[PDB]
Amino acid sequence: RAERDISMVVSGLTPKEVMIVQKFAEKYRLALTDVITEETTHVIIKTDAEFVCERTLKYFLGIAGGKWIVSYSWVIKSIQERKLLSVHEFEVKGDVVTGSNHQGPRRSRESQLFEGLQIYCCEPFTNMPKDELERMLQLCGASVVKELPLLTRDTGAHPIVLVQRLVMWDWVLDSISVYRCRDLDAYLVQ
Repeated sequence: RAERDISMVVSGLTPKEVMIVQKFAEKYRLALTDVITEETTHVIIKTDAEFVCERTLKYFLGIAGGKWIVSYSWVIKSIQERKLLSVHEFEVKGDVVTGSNHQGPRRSRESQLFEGLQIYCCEPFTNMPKDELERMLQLCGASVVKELPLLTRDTGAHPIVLVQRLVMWDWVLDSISVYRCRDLDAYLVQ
């Protein structure tokens, strides 16, 4: 059961912690990039003691792609053991919103969402850029709607318009966080 060469990305880490991962990578010849590429296999992110992390773009992109989401602690502990530990016991269990009982990273990883849905991101967005939200959507199988009306581009699926038919974007984050297409009703603004 041998596979893929390890290429990591790092998330939610302070510059000092980033530097600690950079040297750790060199010591074990682990690839490490600044942005998530096609080769990315692991997203190393800061977690509390319960393997719960902060919601970041890479975390969502990580789950969307069924990647290994690993606690920075895997790095700190494999450094004090002198050996390259297995990532398994350090897999992120959830984020600050989900808590640790749903194990979304693992569910997404082992099972590998918006298949057959027509979704449009309405320009005004707070946290992340419209460009990356659409990237996330495509990764989860959504038919990303670039412009309204759909005209000949229409698949027949009643569009979902993500904001701030009309749905809060948190619907996307929550669905990815627990790797489950959530019920839209709770997120409709209109």
